[PDB]
Amino acid sequence: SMAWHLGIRSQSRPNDIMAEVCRAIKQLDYEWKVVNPYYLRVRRKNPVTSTFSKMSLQLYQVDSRTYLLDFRSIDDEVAPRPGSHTIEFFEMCANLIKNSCTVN
Amino acid sequence: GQEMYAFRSEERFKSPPILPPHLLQVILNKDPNHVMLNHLYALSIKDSVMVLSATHRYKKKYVTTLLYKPI
Amino acid sequence: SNSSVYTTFMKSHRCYDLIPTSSKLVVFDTSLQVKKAFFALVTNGVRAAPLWDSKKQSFVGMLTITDFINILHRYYKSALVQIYELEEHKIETWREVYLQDSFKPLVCISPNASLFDAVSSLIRNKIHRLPVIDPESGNTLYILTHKRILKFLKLFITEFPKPEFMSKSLEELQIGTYANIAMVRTTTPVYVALGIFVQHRVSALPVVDEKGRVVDIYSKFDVINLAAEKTYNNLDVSVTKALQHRSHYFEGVLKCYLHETLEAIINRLVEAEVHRLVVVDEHDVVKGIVSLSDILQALVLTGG
Ligand SMILES: Nc1ncnc2c1ncn2[C@@H]1O[C@H](COP(=O)(O)OP(=O)(O)O)[C@@H](O)[C@H]1O
Ligand SMILES: Nc1ncnc2c1ncn2[C@@H]1O[C@H](COP(=O)(O)O)[C@@H](O)[C@H]1O
Repeated sequence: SMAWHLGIRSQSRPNDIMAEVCRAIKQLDYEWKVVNPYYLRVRRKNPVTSTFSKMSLQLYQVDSRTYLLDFRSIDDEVAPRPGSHTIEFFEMCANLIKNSCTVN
Repeated sequence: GQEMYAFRSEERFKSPPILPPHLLQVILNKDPNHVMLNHLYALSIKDSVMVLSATHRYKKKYVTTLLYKPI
Repeated sequence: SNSSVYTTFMKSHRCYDLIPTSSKLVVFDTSLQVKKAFFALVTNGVRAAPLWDSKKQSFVGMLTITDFINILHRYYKSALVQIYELEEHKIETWREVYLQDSFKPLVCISPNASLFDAVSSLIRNKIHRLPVIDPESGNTLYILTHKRILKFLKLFITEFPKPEFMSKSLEELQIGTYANIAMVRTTTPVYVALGIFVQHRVSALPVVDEKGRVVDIYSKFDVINLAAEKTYNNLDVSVTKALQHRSHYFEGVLKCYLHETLEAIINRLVEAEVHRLVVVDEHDVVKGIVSLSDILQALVLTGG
């Protein structure tokens, strides 16, 4: 595991990016709020555990041609019970990428 | 009563902000940095496997979790 | 000797206390290919990985080198009879092939539980990895091990409110195994070694010569090295030849005598950073093994 990349990168139209993530968010039944045209706070109910999870998406420019989608988990406030805040964040991000977005 | 007028900033959000709050785009880790916490990192996709990763705090301890997940 | 200083220390410290400031943790979704999963353990420099079940949304188990060992034995035998299932298996489907009626729920511990609870749990469940899971988050923070725990003990207990039992020998305290020692010879094939691993559930095998004297050690970890090859075929080779493909570590070399005091042995284990000592005689003939679990079981039951 050598090279770690922050978020994902795209050369799509920024507006096309934001509009599409919003479309994936609503299809997945998440709630969300638009803070900026490039910054979203999303919140999901766990269909299994009934717990809530929050994250932030922020769009950045790297090239004059290229943009980067950033994902940030937002913090809340013997056998294991169901649920993990960390894994569920990854799954959120994963669901969102799959549903808004295609590989080049 | 006269018609009123509207001055719209418009190009306040012309383009996404430029990157670095010194947030690192790429981290190389071949066999700390303070606030890339809670942010998503990923390896290049290989043979239909995703590897997601982040660093979180519990009290004063930090764990970097890596998930290996098929697509 | 003592209602131990050890006992008291273990009861008054939380599992959180042993966690390094910074650590990495590898997690596998149970729908991952086993072949990919084990390759990943190696890649990351890690010996164990928690397993996440997506449908249930919870941790369900652990994938260790012992599993990699069970899987490889089954693969080698199955192949000889033309059954090529396992390598395209998913962790799930193999956990479905093994567990069946035999229940193995994941055992974990809170960062707020005692170290004594942690040592009891490892011993009772006959296990080498103990995930520390935050009951508030559901997050796995760290994987606890004997080697870790012994180091912490040696480090943070003063030397000299010293129990009498620290001056007594392995013989008088009866610590270690002195019968039915699973062993291999210089020329033993790796696939025979595996067979021994699967049957005796032991983590390393002493390598002996014709008079039964110890010349090396062959280990289960030496097995996940069979995950560097992108072929799997190399299995018929002698244990010697396989330890040439070695990179580093070293054990095997770590001998002790029946009459060394517990203090000397603890010091040697912690300093050398090794998982067991090969108990030996005047002439290097193996007589037993003394491993980290032996020692932790000893310290938790107040010497003995
Ligand atoms: N905390 C745990 N809960 C449930 N099962 C476990 C746990 N840790 C290990 N196991 C399982 O028990 C078996 C023994 O492995 P173990 O001896 O603990 O580790 P290793 O094989 O690395 O020495 C393995 O099949 C492993 O998957
Ligand atoms: N090669 C071996 N043969 C017989 N017993 C062993 C061997 N290695 C370890 N043991 C014993 O098995 C138990 C667990 O071993 P370990 O895998 O070293 O934690 C301990 O009581 C050891 O003394």
